[PDB]
Amino acid sequence: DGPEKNYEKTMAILQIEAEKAELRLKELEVRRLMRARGDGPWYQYPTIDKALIDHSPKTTPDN
Amino acid sequence: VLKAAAHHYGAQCDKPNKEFMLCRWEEKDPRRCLEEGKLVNQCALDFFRQ
Repeated sequence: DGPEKNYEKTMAILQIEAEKAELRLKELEVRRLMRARGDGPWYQYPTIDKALIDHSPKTTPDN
Repeated sequence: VLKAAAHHYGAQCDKPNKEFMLCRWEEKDPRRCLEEGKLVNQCALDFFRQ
C-alpha cells in the first residue's frame, strides 16, 4: 500500500499506547492515594454496621 | 416495710416516681435528676405519713 497508510496507523497506535501509559501512571497514583487516605470507593475495609445497635430502653438507666 | 406497702405506694406515688424514671432514662446522668429524686422521697414520706 501507500507509505501514508503505515504513517497514519503508526500515529493511531502511538496515540493509543501513550493514552495507555498515562492511564497506567494515573491508576497507580490513584490507588496509592486511595490506600493512603481511604477516602475513595477502593480500599473501603468494612466496619461494624450501626443497624445492629439496639436503641431500646435497657435495664439500667445510665444505658 | 417497703414491700408491704409497695402495691399501694406504686399507685399513690405514681406521678413523681414516673417523672424521675423518665428523667433518669432521658438525661442518662444522675446529676441532671437530683431535684426529681428529692421529690420522690418527699412524696414517699407523705405516703407513709397518711
